[PDB]
Amino acid sequence: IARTFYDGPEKNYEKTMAILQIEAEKAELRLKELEVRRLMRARGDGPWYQYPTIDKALIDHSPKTTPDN
Amino acid sequence: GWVRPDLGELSKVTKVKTDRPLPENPYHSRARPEPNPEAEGDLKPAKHGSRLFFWTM
Ligand SMILES: CCCCCCCCCCCCCCCCC[C@@H](O)O[C@H](CO[C@H](O)CCCCCCCCCCCCCCC)COP(=O)(O)OCC[N+](C)(C)C
Repeated sequence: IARTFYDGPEKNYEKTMAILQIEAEKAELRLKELEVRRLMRARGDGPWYQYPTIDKALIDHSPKTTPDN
Repeated sequence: GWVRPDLGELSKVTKVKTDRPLPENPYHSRARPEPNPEAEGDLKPAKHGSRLFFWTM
């Protein structure tokens, strides 16, 4: 029965080791992502949570018919 | 000996040769803040896929 239907215990051992490693990395990545999102929403200096401003190319730098401006 | 200007002459854009230095900052502007640095490097596939709940990709 063992020869025909099942395998050795080392197979399951190493499989669950790999599964545990994968899940641990995923958990760490999730926590790091939450922290990064919080920090970049608070500060706004990151790529995410960038809100549009007024483009400076719309300004007209020419004489305005009055000397002051 | 004065000649009256013709039509279209007094409305010309004329050059002026002066000695007054060109102002460096006529608007008295402050120092512009440093921008967000850049996006750098090539794109690599996401580690362990979406990592959303039980989905493995
Ligand atoms: C010796 C006589 C006295 C003792 C009798 C003992 C009785 C034992 C027989 C009863 C069998 C119990 C059913 C359990 C089936 C397990 C299914 C699965 O686990 O087997 C897979 C494969 O299946 C097997 O090949 C068996 C499949 C056969 C299904 C049994 C159904 C027989 C019922 C009879 C029906 C009669 C129909 C009549 C029609 C009219 C294994 O997956 P695999 O990853 O590949 O192999 C891993 C091991 N390796 C790598 C070393 C090879």
